[PDB]
Amino acid sequence: SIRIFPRIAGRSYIIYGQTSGIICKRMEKSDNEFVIYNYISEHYDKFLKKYVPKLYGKNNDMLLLEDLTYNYNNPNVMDVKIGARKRKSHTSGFFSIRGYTNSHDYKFDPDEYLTSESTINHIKNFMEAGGENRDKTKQVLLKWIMKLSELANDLFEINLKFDGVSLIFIYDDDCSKCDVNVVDFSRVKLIDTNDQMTISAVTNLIKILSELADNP
Ligand SMILES: Nc1ncnc2c1ncn2[C@@H]1O[C@H](COP(=O)(O)OP(=O)(O)OP(=O)(O)O)[C@@H](O)[C@H]1O
Repeated sequence: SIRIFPRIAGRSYIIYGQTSGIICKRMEKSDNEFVIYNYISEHYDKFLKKYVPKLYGKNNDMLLLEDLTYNYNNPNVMDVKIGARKRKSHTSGFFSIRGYTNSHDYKFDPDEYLTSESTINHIKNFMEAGGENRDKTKQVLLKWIMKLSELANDLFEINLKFDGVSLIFIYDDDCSKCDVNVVDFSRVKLIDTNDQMTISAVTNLIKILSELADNP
């Protein structure tokens, strides 16, 4: 039993752990992701505890990570790239939606450059599986805004360049719970200042979600 993990985006080999609640991500190019998890653990442990899946350990080239979808009956997942891309500019200006649950139904294309209006529409598309209870969808948005606000505030004090990192947004079909966490440290770098570009990605998301939560 190798059970392939249903990824939203990326090209790394990710499988289910042999045990419950764990996924195994192969470090394809270097062990930098492991070096960065260990650096954050030693220098910014509060950031790791609040915003990042637990790293349970390492097996050869495999990271044993907390499965962020594990406690969900019917998870809907959106992957938003908020760190700098390797060569390309962001598809939505400050960030790039990499994919989401049911995106094929909406003709989402991760290579398409989007206007603000199309960006907002794809986020609304992601929220449609959450259903007709406007009040429950508002609560999911507000809980994301609560955590992302705190993240953006905390990023001012972190001397890392979060190149390539993604936000994984999750809500259950019934909107009974949600979360957002930072994943993919494989290109993160030590620097002597905060990462303003990544902070701008997060504040732009906060603005967009806040408009959605307030829309009548
Ligand atoms: N801890 C996690 N819990 C749940 N899903 C995760 C987790 N980490 C990754 N994912 C899933 O895997 C996808 C891609 O993961 P990630 O971005 O870490 O790897 P990647 O882009 O394939 O890797 P890399 O470019 O570093 O080789 C996400 O879109 C998401 O669906």
